[PDB]
Amino acid sequence: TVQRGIIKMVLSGCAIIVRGQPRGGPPPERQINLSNIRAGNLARRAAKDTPDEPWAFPAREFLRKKLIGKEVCFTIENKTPQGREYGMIYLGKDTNGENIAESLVAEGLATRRNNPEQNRLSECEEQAKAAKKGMWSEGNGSHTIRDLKYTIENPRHFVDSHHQKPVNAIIEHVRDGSVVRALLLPDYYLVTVMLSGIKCPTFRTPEPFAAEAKFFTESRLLQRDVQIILESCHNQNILGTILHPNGNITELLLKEGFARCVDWSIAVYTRGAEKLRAAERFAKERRLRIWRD
Ligand SMILES: COc1ccc(Cl)cc1S(=O)(=O)Nc1cccn2nc(C)nc12
Repeated sequence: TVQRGIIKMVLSGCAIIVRGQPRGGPPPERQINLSNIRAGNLARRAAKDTPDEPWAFPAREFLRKKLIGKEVCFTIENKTPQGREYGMIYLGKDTNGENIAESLVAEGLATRRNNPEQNRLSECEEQAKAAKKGMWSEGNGSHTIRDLKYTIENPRHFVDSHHQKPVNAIIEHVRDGSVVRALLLPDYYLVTVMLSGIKCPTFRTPEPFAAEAKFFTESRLLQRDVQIILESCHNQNILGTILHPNGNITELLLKEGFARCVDWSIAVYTRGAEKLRAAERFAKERRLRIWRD
């Protein structure tokens, strides 16, 4: 039964989260775990820190550059008693386009856990192995394990150190419409980035337009490559501004009635405090969302 969606995100082990379109509330999300294949677990924390396995980040990044935002179709081969769905995703509008699992195994960024589907995966794995790609390269793959830091040591120094020069980063999670979790590169600091000069509504049951603000920002920036101006800090959080070619998310959120200009932190906004007050004034005059009567 061929189903359809957009890629919301790609996870640890290249299980992919697929979403639909919303119809009164945020979109329905499904987490598909790729059938017949195995990729590494990414780094994670619990009792202790545990690092990236070999080749897990490069696998995640491969499907991320390739898939995020695109329209896929999928098919659910099984549903386990643990509450998980296994299946195959095809990057296109049909079950004969580009099987994403075949891309992984040909790059050597995954492996197999007879029939046409299983034959195609073999043909990919033999090629990858016979061209020394990914995990079939000479070595242990230690150069693919990120030196992942969960906290910045001296934050004021760290921000002062970059002199407001944008830092390439990946936006890994959206807590609410105005605070994100940003993977900074090339040092692999995973940290909390609050948008300088604004505040969206927030999750506790949630304030009006929190879920809407979260979605607005999340569908535009989750698992996208961005640059961040690190402007100041609040505790172990980075006050900053996000750059992307399509626009300024801070300037939009206010302009679209999803945010209010907060007085303290707007002093550190480098891109120009007049524009944030202007876009709020745009929303307020138009009676948009948080400004309705
Ligand atoms: C992946 O895309 C994005 C990344 C970052 C930002 Cl800040 C915006 C976008 S966007 O092009 O998707 N949206 C929009 C762009 C411009 C104006 N509007 N107005 C509405 C209502 N949306 C947009």
